[PDB]
Amino acid sequence: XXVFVGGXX
Amino acid sequence: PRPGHIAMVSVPSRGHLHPSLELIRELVARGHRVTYANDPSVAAAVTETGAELVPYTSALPTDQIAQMDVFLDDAVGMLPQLRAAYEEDRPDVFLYDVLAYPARVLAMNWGIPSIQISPTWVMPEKYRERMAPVVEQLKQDPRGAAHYRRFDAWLEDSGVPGIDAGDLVNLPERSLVLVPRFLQPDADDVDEKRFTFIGPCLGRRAHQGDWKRPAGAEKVALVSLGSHLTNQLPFYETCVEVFAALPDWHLVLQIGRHVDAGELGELPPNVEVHNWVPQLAVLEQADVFVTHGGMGGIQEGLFSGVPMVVAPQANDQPANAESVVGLGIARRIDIATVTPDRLRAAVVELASDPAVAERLSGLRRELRAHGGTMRAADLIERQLP
Repeated sequence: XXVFVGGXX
Repeated sequence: PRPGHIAMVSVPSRGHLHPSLELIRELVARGHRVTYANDPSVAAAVTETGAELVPYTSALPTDQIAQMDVFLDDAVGMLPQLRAAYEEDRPDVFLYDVLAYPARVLAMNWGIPSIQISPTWVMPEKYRERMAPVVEQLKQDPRGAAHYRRFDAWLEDSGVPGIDAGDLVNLPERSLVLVPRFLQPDADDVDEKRFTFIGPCLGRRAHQGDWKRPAGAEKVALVSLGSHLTNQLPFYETCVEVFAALPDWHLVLQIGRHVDAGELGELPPNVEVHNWVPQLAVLEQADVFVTHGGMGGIQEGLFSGVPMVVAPQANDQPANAESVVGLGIARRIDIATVTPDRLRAAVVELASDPAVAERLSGLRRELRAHGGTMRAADLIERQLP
């Protein structure tokens, strides 16, 4: 997700 | 065990193909029937593995919410294609890359076990809480709130309403993490009942040509920012500026397929420039390696025992830069603000430090000890009937 968002893409 | 049908699913994005090729090749070599679902654009890599290519059309190819919408589009498109391909040919187990999580939804529908294949470090159920403010702020945006609603609707429409959109994707039932534990941030919070640190899955040298150190060059440096968007000519000019005035050193500068524009007058005799190089061959003779810090390059540096100067940019890279620096085998720089003396100091100091060389030898022994291809294949076979 860009930076790794973890709670989604 | 008995033969059995193993289905691998991945995506055409470049960081999601190479990590598992040797694993798939090993499963094929063990006599199993392996099918590999991926976009036809990577049919060469899939078929070279020996698995049966199962083609599906990927939706993966300038905004953060838009990037999430592209991924959700790919998930919505992938699942019916996977369902159609495997409806009458259901596998004994589904193996899926992190971005191929619709295969898990399919596995849940059919009561088939699934195993995630992660090409980089995972986000433990403690990493996610630190990101909870970012997620909530995204949900305040109408675009973000619309995205998470569509995601939840896709889960409900696909027959998995009981699972959260985060847990699906980032909390797999079983996961093979293709990195060593020392490259996983916060390895403490990773439940190893669920995630197994395998390290890289290797299977003998890839060849691709041999590279011999030019006679008269005492030290060799490789500069390769191998994260697709290698569009930094000003940094490349700093690198030649550094290694020109750095005799006894030979620079191998890999600029990427997108450039080769405006080099020098034939370049200093120190520098040799390529659009692509046999990276493992050059690292065999390298004394330092300058990379973005992608997981592929870092593991290749570790395997070759080559110290690294890391210039993180993309989402994965900042943590990877921290890990190798924390291991005492790397120096971190910023391409925007790096100086010719600053870049040169990291290069010359890293290559000459004997303690750095000793730590690399230790990391090489630690690296192989995670089990690699054979352990990953053995764990997958435990899921077969």
